[PDB]
Amino acid sequence: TTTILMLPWLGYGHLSAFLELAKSLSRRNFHIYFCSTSVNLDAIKPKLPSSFSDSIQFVELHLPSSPEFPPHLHTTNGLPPTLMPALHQAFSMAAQHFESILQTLAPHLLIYDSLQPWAPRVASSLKIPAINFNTTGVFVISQGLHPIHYPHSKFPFSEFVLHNHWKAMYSRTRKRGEAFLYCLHASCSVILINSFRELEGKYMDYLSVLLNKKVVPVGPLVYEPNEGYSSIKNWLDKKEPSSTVFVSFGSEYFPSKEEMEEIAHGLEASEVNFIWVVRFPQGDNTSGIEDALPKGFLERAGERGMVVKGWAPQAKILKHWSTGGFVSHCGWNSVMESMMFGVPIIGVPMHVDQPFNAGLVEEAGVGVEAKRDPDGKIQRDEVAKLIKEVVVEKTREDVRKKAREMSEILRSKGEEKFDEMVAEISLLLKIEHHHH
Ligand SMILES: C[C@@H](CC[C@@H](O[C@@H]1O[C@H](CO[C@@H]2O[C@@H](CO)[C@@H](O)[C@H](O)[C@H]2O)[C@@H](O)[C@H](O)[C@H]1O)C(C)(C)O)[C@@H]1CC[C@@]2(C)[C@@H]3CC=C4[C@@H](CC[C@H](O[C@@H]5O[C@@H](CO)[C@@H](O)[C@H](O)[C@H]5O)C4(C)C)[C@]3(C)[C@@H](O)C[C@]12C
Ligand SMILES: C[C@@H](CC[C@@H](O[C@@H]1O[C@H](CO[C@@H]2O[C@@H](CO)[C@@H](O)[C@H](O)[C@H]2O)[C@@H](O)[C@H](O)[C@H]1O)C(C)(C)O)[C@@H]1CC[C@@]2(C)[C@@H]3CC=C4[C@@H](CC[C@H](O[C@@H]5O[C@@H](CO)[C@@H](O)[C@H](O)[C@H]5O)C4(C)C)[C@]3(C)[C@@H](O)C[C@]12C
Ligand SMILES: O=c1ccn([C@@H]2O[C@H](COP(=O)(O)OP(=O)(O)O)[C@@H](O)[C@H]2O)c(=O)[nH]1
Repeated sequence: TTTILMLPWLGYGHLSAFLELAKSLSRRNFHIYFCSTSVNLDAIKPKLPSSFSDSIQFVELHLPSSPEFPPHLHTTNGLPPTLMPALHQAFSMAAQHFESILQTLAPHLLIYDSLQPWAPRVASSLKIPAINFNTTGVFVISQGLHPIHYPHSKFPFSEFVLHNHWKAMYSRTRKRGEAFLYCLHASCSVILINSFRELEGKYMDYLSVLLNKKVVPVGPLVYEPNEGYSSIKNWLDKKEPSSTVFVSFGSEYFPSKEEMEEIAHGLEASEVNFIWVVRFPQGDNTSGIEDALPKGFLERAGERGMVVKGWAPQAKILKHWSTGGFVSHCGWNSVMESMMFGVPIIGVPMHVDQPFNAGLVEEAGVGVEAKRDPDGKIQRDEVAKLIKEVVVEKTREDVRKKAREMSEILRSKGEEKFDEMVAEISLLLKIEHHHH
């Protein structure tokens, strides 16, 4: 039996994609060692059915710990944004423990995420083949990589233009980009990517050309589940079909009080029904739902609005018939889920790869992006406008139509989605066994 150790990045969204990939390799007669911090393994084990206990084994990775950076903060999930540099640094310092795990378990293959250049380095030193699995899309990577080589040539196939807010943000930055691209470039033989050709095919081909690496799509990797929901469904069941937006900014972003004000006033002016997940970082004692929102906002919204604190059953909400839209930060898993369930996206991207994802959503026609003003600020009138058009007044039915067509395409895919990955792993291991 071929054994695979998988090392995701310490983000819930990355962990989620890695587990869905682990299940698929499970079903193709691979044994999976799933390695992350204990706080991350605690958050992900509930998502793994008991049927995989003999196929998927969780392995603990130790990060350096301090009373001020204790193990329960060894994740991006709810992490204070000012601790994100410490988490990246602590993660790199787990290379020694990672090497000892590889020597103890001696897996035949390492599948590693895009945010740990030390991981392929440790694997090569132990003569273990290592493959990058990139849990996000193609579009960002190629849109970012093209202007470095061809600053005077227009990006092919797209009309997307990056807003000056993110062009300044990503102008330290060089070091993180070089680290990110290294984990793709150093992958052996192929890069596995969490995307599908119906959405990004021509960008996958172009990226393979820019990187001089073979790119293998592993498809949309969407988790589908089988306390919170009961109360929420009772509220949603009283609404009209396709009348309600879900509002979420992911697992590792906390909008500013001023950003929340623009989102809230946009929801108010649109008169839509809404369910809004409001989260606070793990150390915040000073913040609350009423304080975080404009005064009187929820009493003006009345029964049109519901605020969920902490965490919501995102997939179940997106699948409810009353959901007509998704006001989302356009994290990659959120985008894949919304297409899988046929829900139009109202893009409010925030940072990293989200502004690119929003561009791709807009280009694919399965959603619309709320544009920021020239200074990079979210605009309550743009949010209200798009919710009105897409959900309330329904003058943008092309977006619903194309999202539903995309969901039928995705629902039609099966385990053949993983044939190309499995054949490339097979070939790589057969070749590396000869070279010893
Ligand atoms: C800096 C370098 C890796 C950084 C890495 O540096 C490596 O680090 C290793 C050591 O690892 C460290 O040591 C460990 C322990 O030992 C750990 O402790 C620790 O964590 C770990 O960091 C060393 O062994 C390596 O020697 C060293 O390079 C770090 C420091 C992050 O790691 C990164 C990797 C990606 C990269 C390699 C690019 C991607 C691909 C391309 C080139 C441009 C030229 C090519 O593009 C083509 O050409 C164009 C025109 O030219 C187009 O025309 C054409 O379309 C296009 O196709 C092409 C394909 C090569 C890059 C854009 C290039 O710009 C430099 C890039 C960012
Ligand atoms: C293609 C790359 C530009 C390449 C170019 O980078 C630019 O190059 C410019 C000039 O480069 C110099 O000149 C050239 C020619 O002149 C070279 O020849 C020369 O070698 C070089 O020195 C610099 O001016 C710029 O500063 C520099 O950005 C190179 C490297 C080729 O250089 C572009 C730029 C922005 C980028 C780097 C992203 C922004 C930030 C993030 C990553 C995703 C992963 C990371 O986000 C993580 O993921 C989250 C989870 O999703 C969080 O959980 C987690 O916490 C978070 O950390 C993080 C922070 C890295 C990106 C979204 C990544 O998807 C693609 C990236 C678009
Ligand atoms: O209240 C919430 C917020 C997020 N999620 C899940 O957390 C993941 C977020 O991943 P994404 O890539 O969209 O954004 P990230 O949090 O990584 O920035 C998705 O699978 C969501 O379904 C959820 O279930 N409930």
